[PDB]
Amino acid sequence: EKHFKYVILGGGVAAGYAAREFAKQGVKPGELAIISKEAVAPYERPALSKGYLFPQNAARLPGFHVCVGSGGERQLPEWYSEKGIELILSTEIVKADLSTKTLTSAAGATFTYEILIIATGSSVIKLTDFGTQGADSNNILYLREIDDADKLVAAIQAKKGGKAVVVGGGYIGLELSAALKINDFDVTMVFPEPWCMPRLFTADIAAFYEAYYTNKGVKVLKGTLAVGFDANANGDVTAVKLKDGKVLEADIVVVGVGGRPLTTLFKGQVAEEKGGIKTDAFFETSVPGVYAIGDVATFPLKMYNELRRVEHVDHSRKSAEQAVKAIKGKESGESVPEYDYLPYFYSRSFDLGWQFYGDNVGETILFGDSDPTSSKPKFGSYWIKDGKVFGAFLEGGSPDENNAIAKVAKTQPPVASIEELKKEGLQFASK
Ligand SMILES: Cc1cc2nc3c(=O)[nH]c(=O)nc-3n(C[C@H](O)[C@H](O)[C@H](O)COP(=O)(O)OP(=O)(O)OC[C@H]3O[C@@H](n4cnc5c(N)ncnc54)[C@H](O)[C@@H]3O)c2cc1C
Repeated sequence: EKHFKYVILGGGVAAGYAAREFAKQGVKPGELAIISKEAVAPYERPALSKGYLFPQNAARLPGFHVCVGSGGERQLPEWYSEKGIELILSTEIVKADLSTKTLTSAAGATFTYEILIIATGSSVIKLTDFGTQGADSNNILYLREIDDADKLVAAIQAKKGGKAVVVGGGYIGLELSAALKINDFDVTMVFPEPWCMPRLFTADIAAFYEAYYTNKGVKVLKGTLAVGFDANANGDVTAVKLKDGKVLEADIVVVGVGGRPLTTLFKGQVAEEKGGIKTDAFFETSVPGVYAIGDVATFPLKMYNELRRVEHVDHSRKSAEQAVKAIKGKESGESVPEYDYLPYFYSRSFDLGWQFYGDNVGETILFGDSDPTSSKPKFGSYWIKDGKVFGAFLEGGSPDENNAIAKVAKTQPPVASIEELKKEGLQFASK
């Protein structure tokens, strides 16, 4: 049995950023441990569906370790060991007892703590949840962690020049379809929803991506459902069957149908809210000395006066800093300001790149040029509720223009006339 004053459970983005805050706050050797089921030090996860999948000049570790993704310094495994921070890799915790402050691994090793920081992220929803026949076939892959990314890279080489089907229509389904196309695959996207990224995109925003992807050679089958998979004598996938009877040939199948907060170890031990571990404005759970950050946390989103849960890389870096600041502040009888996060998400595929700030609530106003054949497309959208701008999206914006739409989402400016807003468009944020 090993004991540490602070234990971080998980080794992803929030864990790496929490360790950086711990080092900045002064942490003595032997105080902090990080237990991860992955075999590598914390890395910037968004790179896994972007640069990691490039056919040439691909991003590889140690290059994209935290905190380079936000302009910070790189944390190789040596960064942890030189500071006396024990990085405990390839160790999966299968039991957590908050009353006895004990975590147990699959091989039976036990770890105790004084402060626990839950940073377990999300697990992928598999097609087994829907009872999809043949979902267990080989070459049917998911993409969450670097292990999956290495498997995907290897399968891309083995089946290069063949047919790929991506199941899912969110930003992951779009990013993986783009990745398979640039790796010389014949790619089809199947998703039951009427348009891609239906949780954020409107039909107007999605129409641009659908037409852009079609020009790139991708077949976007919206309003389509994969009901089964054919496999050969070897067990490898050979086809994806759809609800309508149509069959698509497939050498590889990549799935991106979402995830769920990885809160299993603590069910019944902590208060929950909307699928996440409920926390206050400092990320502390219903259990004193237990904190929850990143994807797992359902926290007060101060500017919206509601409890919210997000799958954002900015939130994962920021909530980690906030939780450590609160823990270290408490040691000196000090308090820290309440977490004031502005929702921010971004995606990348082909030569495109969009940014989203705020809340996608109310009615939307599309501005700019949404022609997918244009050499430099630049369009966006504003979300208006109660006569104020709540959300802002922009594809093809510059650093100045992205800061302008982030400024608009933060200040929630009044829209006196939507006729004037439709006249100014992006200039409304830029002025
Ligand atoms: C492929 C991909 C692309 C993305 N692209 C974007 C993007 O463009 N923009 C954006 O804003 N966000 C993006 N995201 C989301 C963003 O990366 C996440 O929100 C962020 O990584 C979550 O931080 P986290 O610390 O909460 O979780 P994670 O980064 O997932 O870390 C959780 C860690 O806990 C570990 N763990 C879990 N359970 C256990 C256990 N029992 N024992 C030990 N270790 C355990 C996991 O192995 C992992 O290391 C992307 C995510 C993925 C998967």
